[PDB]
Parts: sequence; C-alpha cells; structure tokens
Amino acid sequence: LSPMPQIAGVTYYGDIPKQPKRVVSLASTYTGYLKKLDMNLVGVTSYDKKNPILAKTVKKAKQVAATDLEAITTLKPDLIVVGSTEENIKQLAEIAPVISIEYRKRDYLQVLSDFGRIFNKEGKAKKWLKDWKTKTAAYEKEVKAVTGDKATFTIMGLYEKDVYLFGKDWGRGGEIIHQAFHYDAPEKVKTEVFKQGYLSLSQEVLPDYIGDYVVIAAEDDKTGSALYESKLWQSIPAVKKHHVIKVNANVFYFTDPLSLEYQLETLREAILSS
Ligand SMILES: O=C1CCC(=O)N(O)C/C=C/CCNC(=O)CCC(=O)N(O)CCCCCNC(=O)CCC(=O)N(O)CCCCCN1
Ligand SMILES: [Cl-]
Ligand SMILES: [Fe+3]
Repeated sequence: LSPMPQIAGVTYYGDIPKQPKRVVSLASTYTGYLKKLDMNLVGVTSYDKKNPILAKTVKKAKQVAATDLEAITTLKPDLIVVGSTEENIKQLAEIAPVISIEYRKRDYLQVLSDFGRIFNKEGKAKKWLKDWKTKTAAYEKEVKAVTGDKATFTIMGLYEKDVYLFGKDWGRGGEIIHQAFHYDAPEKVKTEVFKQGYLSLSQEVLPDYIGDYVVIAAEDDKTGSALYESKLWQSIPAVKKHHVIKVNANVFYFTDPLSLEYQLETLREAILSS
C-alpha cells in the first residue's frame, strides 16, 4: 500500500497500491506527471491523445472518458486518477482505488513531488525538479537579456469563438512565463485574472490587458483569423512590434513535465527570436 500522505487537494478512495501497474488517467492535468514517474498508463483522455508530445508516450493506452465505465472496467485498472469536479467519482471507486485531485491546491511542481511521495518515486521527482530549476534559471537570464527584466507578458487563449486571459497557473504557457521565467503581467491582468486563474473577455477590451508581449494558445491556425485581421488588434503596440507568440493549445493547454519540456523550448526560441 502507498503511504497515502495528506496533501492539500488530494482525496483517496480505497487503498492506493504502493506500486500501481495499470493506471487509468481521466484528468489530462496529471497524465504526463504519471508518465514522468514511469507509471504504466493503460487509459488516458481524448486531450492526452491530441497532445502530440504526450501522445507519443501513451500509444498503447486506450482513450476513455470518465463516463465509459464498462471500458474502464475492461482495462482492469489498479488505480484511477481523476479531477475532483468529475461527477461520477463514486462509480469509479467501485472499479479501482481512485486518487481525486482538486486543481491548483498544489502548484505545477509540487504535484510532481506529491506523486513522488504517493508512489514512492521521490527519486525521479527530485531529479526532474532539480534539472528543471537549473534549466529555467538559465533560460530566464537569456530571455530577459532580450526583453528586459521588467517586460510584461499576457497569456491568452482562443477557444471556439471566445477569448480568454490566463494567470500564472492555468496552463497556456503561464507556468513557464510567470513562474519559471518570473515575468510580470500588466497590472490589469494581475488584478483581474491572477486570482481566478482565467478570465473570459470581450475582444474589444483586449488592448487594455496587453503590454510588452502576448502568448496566444489556439487549437488551430484558423480560429483567430478575424481577430488578427481586425483594426483594433493591429493597433496594439505588442502586435505592431511583432511581440505576439502564437502557440499550439493541443500541447500548451497542459502543465505536466512532458508538455512543459516542449513549451519551455518553444517559448525560449520564440522570445529569443522576437
Ligand atoms: O488542467 C490544465 C490547466 C488548467 C485547466 O484548464 N483545467 O481545466 C484544470 C481543472 C479546472 C477545474 C474544472 N473547471 C472546468 O472544467 C471549467 C472549464 C475549464 O476547463 N477551464 O480550464 C476554465 C477556463 C477555460 C474555458 C475554455 N475551454 C478550454 O480552453 C478547453 C481546454 C481546457 O480548459 N481543459 O481543461 C481541457 C484540457 C486541459 C489540459 C490540462 N491543463
Ligand atoms: Cl507551439
Ligand atoms: Fe480547463
């Protein structure tokens, strides 16, 4: 049995195995963390399958939704990992031990060391975290030599017809930009976005929320066309200066180590080349 330590936002259902052999991940947030710790994933989510970086590592996993109870049963999990807003966690715990995680109670780094403790893989957690810290510290110096230490970044996302701003800890590059590289956001983003983590926003007020640089996640090229062509958008200084960094949401949605490795390199390159 896993020691099952008390962790903010972690709820255990049933007896978590010390060394799980057959894991179903129903929360894309965590899939890549489990992969980093070399857990055997036999089920993953549709978002995991559409993540081109993570998808390479879980080709053998079946795509399942939380509601696919018969499919999850057939996979014979000894562990299921879910997000706490899932509506059927009671049904899932009847199939196998479940770890339920409430988002953001622990930070993107702490989540790894937490799993390290649950699964007795502190060694792999520690190793990755040490190297992440070193690498991020070095890359921070490189990007800030180009942007200046006080350059502001805004994280944004396009989803269907809606526009969002994100904070330090809701994916879309925020973890890297705001935590790993310690970039400030514009005052209005700190004030209206950081607490909630995300904010749905009219395109008309975007100029007020963008300073030196903006990172934009979208699932494809076409989604933002109208925005980018618009007078208002092209009036934005950061836009006028080609300080816009367009990234692939299919990977940038994520906060896991595997996804972040790609995001780090991508953002380093985009900033250095600005
Ligand atoms: O967990 C993360 C980063 C934070 C995040 O987005 N989460 O959903 C974490 C769990 C949040 C608690 C549940 N809240 C909701 O499900 C409300 C909708 C939601 O997912 N949000 O992220 C809120 C703002 C975004 C709404 C637009 N939808 C998307 O961007 C789809 C990707 C989207 O937002 N997803 O959550 C699906 C893919 C996520 C890949 C892993 N990334
Ligand atoms: Cl990208
Ligand atoms: Fe989300």
